[PDB]
Amino acid sequence: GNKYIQQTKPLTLERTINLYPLTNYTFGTKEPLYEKDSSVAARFQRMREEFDKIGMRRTVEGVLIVHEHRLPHVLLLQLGTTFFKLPGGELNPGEDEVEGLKRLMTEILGRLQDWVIDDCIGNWWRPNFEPPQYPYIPAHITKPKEHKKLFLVQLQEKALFAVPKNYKLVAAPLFELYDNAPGYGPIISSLPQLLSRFNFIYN
Amino acid sequence: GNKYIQQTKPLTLERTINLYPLTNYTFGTKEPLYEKDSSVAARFQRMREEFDKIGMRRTVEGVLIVHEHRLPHVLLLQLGTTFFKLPGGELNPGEDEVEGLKRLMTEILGRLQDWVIDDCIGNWWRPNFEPPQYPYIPAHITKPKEHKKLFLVQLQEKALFAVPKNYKLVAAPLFELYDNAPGYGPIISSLPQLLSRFNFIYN
Repeated sequence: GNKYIQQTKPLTLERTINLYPLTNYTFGTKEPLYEKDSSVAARFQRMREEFDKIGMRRTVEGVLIVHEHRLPHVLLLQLGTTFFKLPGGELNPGEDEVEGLKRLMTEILGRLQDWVIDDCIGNWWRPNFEPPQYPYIPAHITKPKEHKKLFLVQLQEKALFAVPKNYKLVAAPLFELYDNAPGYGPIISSLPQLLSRFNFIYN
Repeated sequence: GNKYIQQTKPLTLERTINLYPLTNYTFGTKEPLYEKDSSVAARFQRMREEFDKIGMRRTVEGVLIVHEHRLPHVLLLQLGTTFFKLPGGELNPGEDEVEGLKRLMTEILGRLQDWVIDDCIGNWWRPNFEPPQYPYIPAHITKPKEHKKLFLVQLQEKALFAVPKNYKLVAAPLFELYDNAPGYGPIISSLPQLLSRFNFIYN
């Protein structure tokens, strides 16, 4: 006649994430961090070169979320009038995805901080040495040139970031990103969709 | 000196889903299932009426995935030249989300079948009694008129569906849906993005 107390619903079905006020975070400056490639031409030339040497490029990026007045905002790094990027970068050959993201996160925003990364939110592939990227591997494409993996990085209640001088740390509300590929690209603009399944607790 | 065998990585970090060939599925016909609303006007009129009586409309939809030549395809129901929908519908007041989806799935595609639903893939809200929907609750909107929740429904190796005569069961490849809101709407067209985090095993 005994009955078992039910277990918390699977995290795959209901995933709760705690968000904190924008005012809980601050930043201090650090020396500028220049882009590895000076132009679009140099960018794809380096991609072609490395592809022959080490294979497909493996990129990882973190999505840090905060809120203001119960509205989720994604932290972005502004490098130009219309150039925004997520914190992250290229993994080294054989390097573990999550450990690599933690290394890259510390390099870009690190003050000792221990990043919490327990959720994969998406994947994007670049089939050719061209700008187009897709959220799936195109048919008949057995050698994508780049694979980008996005992770949700949970922030602590309060945090201090160290931002390179040439970057501006901004908090972008979802309504600013949604259907705004012209302003943020295909990856950042679809973050609202990718974050919709999360049950955010607005602290 | 003992060492603990490591546990399988969290399902939040790496979620594996088994897919099966398109040829593993078949369908048989059943009596036609007419739409509850005959026009756009009647649709929003009914939404307004029910909103005053029972509150926000709660819709649930299932995303069934199969594959052909290692390419994910989403099952859709075609009702018109350019009208496609996901299987699902409106939940009854107080009804549990997953149990409701299972009921709706059986009503629309049911042959005894036991649907496996362990993953939420997204949420969409309709702020007003108008067509626009968003993957987040707009700022200053405390009473959305409709809340649509999408779930990933895992199929068995083989299955037989019973499809209403006025519907055509189709398998849409991701490349057909991606960035094709004109052809499928904002929800179905962003399924490629929403499914990118899954590690599909192509059986």
